[PDB]
Amino acid sequence: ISEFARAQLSEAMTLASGLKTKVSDIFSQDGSCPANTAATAGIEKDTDINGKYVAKVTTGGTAAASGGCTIVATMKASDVATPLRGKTLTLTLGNADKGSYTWACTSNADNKYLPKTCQTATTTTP
Amino acid sequence: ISEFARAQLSEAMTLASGLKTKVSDIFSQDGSCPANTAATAGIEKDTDINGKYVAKVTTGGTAAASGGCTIVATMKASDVATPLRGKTLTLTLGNADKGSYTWACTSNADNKYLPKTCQTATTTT
Repeated sequence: ISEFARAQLSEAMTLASGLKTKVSDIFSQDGSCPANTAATAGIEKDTDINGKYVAKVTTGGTAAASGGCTIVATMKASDVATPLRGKTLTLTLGNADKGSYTWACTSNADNKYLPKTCQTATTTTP
Repeated sequence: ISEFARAQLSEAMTLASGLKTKVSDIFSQDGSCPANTAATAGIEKDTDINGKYVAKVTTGGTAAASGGCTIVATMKASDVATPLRGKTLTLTLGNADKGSYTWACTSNADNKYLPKTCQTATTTT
């Protein structure tokens, strides 16, 4: 299991996490979710938010009383571990109508490469 | 003002008014004013009482002989006329010691966006 692959996803988490306050501020001020396909007040264009392994970081999502805004990092399509190429890592705002805002992490990459708090759970059924 | 601004404030009035019976029933049965920061018996959570233009409707206030319970509608922070964004419209219970419940309307919006019954009065001194 590649620890190099794990670190690449860690970069995506860090870059996505860097937008949490800016996105939460807009949600709390305006009750809306900012979208940065182009630069928008206070947030750079998604493709201008990048790293060594991350192509873009896109804010979006659908607003609900509980939150709903998303920050999605998309991995580069080369010079990245093959199972991560083009994959995404998503932070989603929640809890906004109950208590302190939360940011849940999910991803379409395999759990083996993800931080524990970003992994899905698989169970048997009856 | 515009028909749209009127419709927006009117939604607040309508949503707040939909809680009058429930609030007044609790004041009369329990003796205290219900608070719906969380859902409470008879009343939804404030943020679950919403509309096209209205973000939440909160019951509260301090009991007095004549009532005193409040129903406060908060306007959304977007998709509403700019001067109404985030403003509140308050209905306050009165006359409870005398007869039929009355509900006086106040607001923290500019008077020009409010119907006469909800407006403040300014005079020289």
